[PDB]
Amino acid sequence: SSLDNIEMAYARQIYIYNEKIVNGHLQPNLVDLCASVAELDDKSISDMWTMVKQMTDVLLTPATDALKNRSSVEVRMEFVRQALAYLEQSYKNYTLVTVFGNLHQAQLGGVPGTYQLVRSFLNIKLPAPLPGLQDGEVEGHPVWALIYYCMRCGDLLAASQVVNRAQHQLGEFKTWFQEYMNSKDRRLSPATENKLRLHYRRALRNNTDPYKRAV
Amino acid sequence: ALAVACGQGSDLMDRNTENLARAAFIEYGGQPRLASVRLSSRHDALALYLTRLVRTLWKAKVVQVDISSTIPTSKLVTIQENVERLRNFLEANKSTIQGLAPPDIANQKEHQALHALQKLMESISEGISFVLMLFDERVSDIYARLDAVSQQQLKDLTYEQLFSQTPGKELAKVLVKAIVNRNIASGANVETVADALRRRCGSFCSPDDVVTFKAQEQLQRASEQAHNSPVLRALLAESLRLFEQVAGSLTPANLTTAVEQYISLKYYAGAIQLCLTVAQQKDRGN
Repeated sequence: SSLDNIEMAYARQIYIYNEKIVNGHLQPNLVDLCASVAELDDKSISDMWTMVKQMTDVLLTPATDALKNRSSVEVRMEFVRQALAYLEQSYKNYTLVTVFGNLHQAQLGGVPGTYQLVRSFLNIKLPAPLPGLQDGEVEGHPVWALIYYCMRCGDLLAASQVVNRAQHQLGEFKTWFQEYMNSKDRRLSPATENKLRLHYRRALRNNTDPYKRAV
Repeated sequence: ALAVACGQGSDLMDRNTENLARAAFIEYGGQPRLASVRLSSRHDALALYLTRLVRTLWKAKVVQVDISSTIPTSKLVTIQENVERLRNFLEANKSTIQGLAPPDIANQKEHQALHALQKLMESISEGISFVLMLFDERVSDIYARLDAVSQQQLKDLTYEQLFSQTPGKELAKVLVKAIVNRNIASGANVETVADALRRRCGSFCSPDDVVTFKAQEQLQRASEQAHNSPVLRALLAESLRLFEQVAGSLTPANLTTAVEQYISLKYYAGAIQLCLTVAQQKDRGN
């Protein structure tokens, strides 16, 4: 036999998918039929199929041409959101294994709230305070670090909670952020979007707080 | 004059007054002489001022056992600030004050006496920083997970002993070695508590201990993440890197605690490699 262990397992899964269509049955999820073998290998492959499923799990127009779906601005927009949701969740798992030694170890004690996780993530990745931070701290951590890694993990709510406890320090950023969390597609209104960009460009193009720049 | 030069009375022109006070401390401080030597009035003045800054501390017990501190923290801060401003004053005038710079037997013992006082000042500041660090944690928690002899030694530890006697230094080295252990259980931040102990109370902390603390950090946090599969092989592998660096300086008590944890995490082959490495670095010449 010329098929390696992995290849053979895939063949069997493709036989099922064929047996289903040959007997007229329900068209099963191919992506699921392939990830079934991935778990038998290292996670290098499992995390791939996870990306494949999430990048292909977009509302499509059945019985429509391939080129048309991929040219439509409608579909092209959802791809960006599905990827961002993968990069955010993927990073969220990196933040767990960074605090706890094993995913299992984190689970038994219970996944903490994205806020407390991020806080327990800042402890490690910045043990000493950087002298260039701005806008003070919040419960022992720089306010901008919390906002960034919360947005990076994809929990805008956890980030907005941080903002609510620093209303006086952050200035007008509150009304701007609260609009970003509300507006869909992660975009602000052109008027308000113009107000903040010009302010940042005005005197904050080079600020000593990198987290502030990023957000 | 020394006190005014250090800003005392200024809680009430002021630069010129402090500069005049400096001039009086230098010009009229006298000099050392053979009578066994008689040190200068400048030396006795420095000893008198320093003593009065710490008179409420010296003979007092550090702690009161629910353990707490004998001296309020706010008082320890002001005392430390006063000691540091005195030190800052001596450094900024190391070239103009007689006896600070190195220089016949009279001026010799004058230099030695002044040097000893300055070493006590930095030791006082380190000692105070250590006590403040201690009570920032949860001492009662640390005090519970402690042996009786060390509880008793801490019970009757005075500030004098902490500042000027080896047992205070040895006990201080035990407490720091214990607080970090506890800090890892809380697990807020290891590398911040590191840089805290590394610099301020240096000469009492050891850089080979913080790297060890960094190793025991990943070890305990590898036991925290123990349920996860792919996160440990980075924690345990990096803990192993940290241990092998301080191999020529690991205590048998730590090396054991490391191997004990490695076995819990089925990290057999790795733990063997650490012990073998610690061996070679204790005896390189074979």
